[PDB]
Amino acid sequence: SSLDNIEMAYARQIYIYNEKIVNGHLQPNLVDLCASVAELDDKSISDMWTMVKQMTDVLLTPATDALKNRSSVEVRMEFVRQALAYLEQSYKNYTLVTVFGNLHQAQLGGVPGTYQLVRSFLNIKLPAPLPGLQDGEVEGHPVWALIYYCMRCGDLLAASQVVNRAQHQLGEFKTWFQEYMNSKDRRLSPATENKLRLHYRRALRNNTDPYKRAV
Amino acid sequence: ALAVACGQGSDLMDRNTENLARAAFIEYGGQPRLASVRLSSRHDALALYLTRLVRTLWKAKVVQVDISSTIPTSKLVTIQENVERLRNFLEANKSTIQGLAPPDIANQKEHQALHALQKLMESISEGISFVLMLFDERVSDIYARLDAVSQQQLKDLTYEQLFSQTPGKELAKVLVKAIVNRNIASGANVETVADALRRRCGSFCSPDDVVTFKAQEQLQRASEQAHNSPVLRALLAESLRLFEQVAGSLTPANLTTAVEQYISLKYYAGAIQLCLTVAQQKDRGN
Repeated sequence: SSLDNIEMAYARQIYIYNEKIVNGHLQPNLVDLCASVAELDDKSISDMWTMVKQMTDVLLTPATDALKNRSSVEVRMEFVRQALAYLEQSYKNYTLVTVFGNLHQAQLGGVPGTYQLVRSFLNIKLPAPLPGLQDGEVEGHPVWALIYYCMRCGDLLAASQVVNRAQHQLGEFKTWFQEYMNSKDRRLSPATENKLRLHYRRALRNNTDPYKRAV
Repeated sequence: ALAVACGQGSDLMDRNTENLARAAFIEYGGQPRLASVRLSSRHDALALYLTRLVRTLWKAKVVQVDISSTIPTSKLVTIQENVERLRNFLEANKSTIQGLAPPDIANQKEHQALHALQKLMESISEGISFVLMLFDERVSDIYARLDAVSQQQLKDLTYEQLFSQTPGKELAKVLVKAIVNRNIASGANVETVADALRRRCGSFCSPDDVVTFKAQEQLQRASEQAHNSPVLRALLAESLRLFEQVAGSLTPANLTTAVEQYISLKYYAGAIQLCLTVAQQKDRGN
């Protein structure tokens, strides 16, 4: 036999998918039929199929041409959101294994709230305070670090909670952020979007707080 | 004059007054002489001022056992600030004050006496920083997970002993070695508590201990993440890197605690490699 262990397992899964269509049955999820073998290998492959499923799990127009779906601005927009949701969740798992030694170890004690996780993530990745931070701290951590890694993990709510406890320090950023969390597609209104960009460009193009720049 | 030069009375022109006070401390401080030597009035003045800054501390017990501190923290801060401003004053005038710079037997013992006082000042500041660090944690928690002899030694530890006697230094080295252990259980931040102990109370902390603390950090946090599969092989592998660096300086008590944890995490082959490495670095010449 010329098929390696992995290849053979895939063949069997493709036989099922064929047996289903040959007997007229329900068209099963191919992506699921392939990830079934991935778990038998290292996670290098499992995390791939996870990306494949999430990048292909977009509302499509059945019985429509391939080129048309991929040219439509409608579909092209959802791809960006599905990827961002993968990069955010993927990073969220990196933040767990960074605090706890094993995913299992984190689970038994219970996944903490994205806020407390991020806080327990800042402890490690910045043990000493950087002298260039701005806008003070919040419960022992720089306010901008919390906002960034919360947005990076994809929990805008956890980030907005941080903002609510620093209303006086952050200035007008509150009304701007609260609009970003509300507006869909992660975009602000052109008027308000113009107000903040010009302010940042005005005197904050080079600020000593990198987290502030990023957000 | 020394006190005014250090800003005392200024809680009430002021630069010129402090500069005049400096001039009086230098010009009229006298000099050392053979009578066994008689040190200068400048030396006795420095000893008198320093003593009065710490008179409420010296003979007092550090702690009161629910353990707490004998001296309020706010008082320890002001005392430390006063000691540091005195030190800052001596450094900024190391070239103009007689006896600070190195220089016949009279001026010799004058230099030695002044040097000893300055070493006590930095030791006082380190000692105070250590006590403040201690009570920032949860001492009662640390005090519970402690042996009786060390509880008793801490019970009757005075500030004098902490500042000027080896047992205070040895006990201080035990407490720091214990607080970090506890800090890892809380697990807020290891590398911040590191840089805290590394610099301020240096000469009492050891850089080979913080790297060890960094190793025991990943070890305990590898036991925290123990349920996860792919996160440990980075924690345990990096803990192993940290241990092998301080191999020529690991205590048998730590090396054991490391191997004990490695076995819990089925990290057999790795733990063997650490012990073998610690061996070679204790005896390189074979």
